[PDB]
Amino acid sequence: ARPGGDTIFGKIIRKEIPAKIIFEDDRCLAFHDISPQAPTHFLVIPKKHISAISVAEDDDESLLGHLMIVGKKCAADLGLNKGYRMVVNEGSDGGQSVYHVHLHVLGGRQMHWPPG
Amino acid sequence: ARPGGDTIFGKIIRKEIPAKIIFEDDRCLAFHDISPQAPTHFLVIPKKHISAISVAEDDDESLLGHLMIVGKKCAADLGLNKGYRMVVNEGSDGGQSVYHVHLHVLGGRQMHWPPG
Ligand SMILES: C[As](C)(=O)[O-]
Repeated sequence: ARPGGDTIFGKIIRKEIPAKIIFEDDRCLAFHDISPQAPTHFLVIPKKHISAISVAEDDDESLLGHLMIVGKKCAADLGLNKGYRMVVNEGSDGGQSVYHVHLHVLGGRQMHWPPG
Repeated sequence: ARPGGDTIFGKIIRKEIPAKIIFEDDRCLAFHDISPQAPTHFLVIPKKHISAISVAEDDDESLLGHLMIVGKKCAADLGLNKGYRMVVNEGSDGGQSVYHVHLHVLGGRQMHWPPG
């Protein structure tokens, strides 16, 4: 139980591997996605290991909302004036991919509907 | 100003328009979207009128987390045990359809990448 958990996200948090870090505070970390689906695609993750949104606790409320505030602030810092889409994925149907909560922020192009 | 605001979502919050309500507390409402893009497709909106995520105050961090906590409990009470996708749309490039903050929860099918 190392601080930041046992996923590849734990390695980014403990600075064991480099990443394109846009923002860091004592609660979270935001960085550019390796496989960008939009001219701007970044991730906001908590430093606390929550394996899935499905198992977040009621008192993680503040932390989850902070991810969104940091997502919206980083979107403004990067010049996303025409808008953006935020995404949280759970499980197989969601395409969660990694067992650590993350918020996607995408913009720089028109996003379409449905959202996949 | 009136309780819940001057959008279509205000009318829902004051029970002027019908919605099938999944969940209600003093801070938010969850109900089925009437243009569903998945076998399950519901919204969680704050009872407080924030026009868009891009104009959310740091005073709104707790409420934003609350939307995602109620989002994941509703998904579980509706039986989305294979997963789901949570979306917030900001502005023109994000396809924001209503100027009142809303969380989409979609499930009951495989969601694809990219998410629009
Ligand atoms: C009917 As809608 C709020 O999913 O654009």
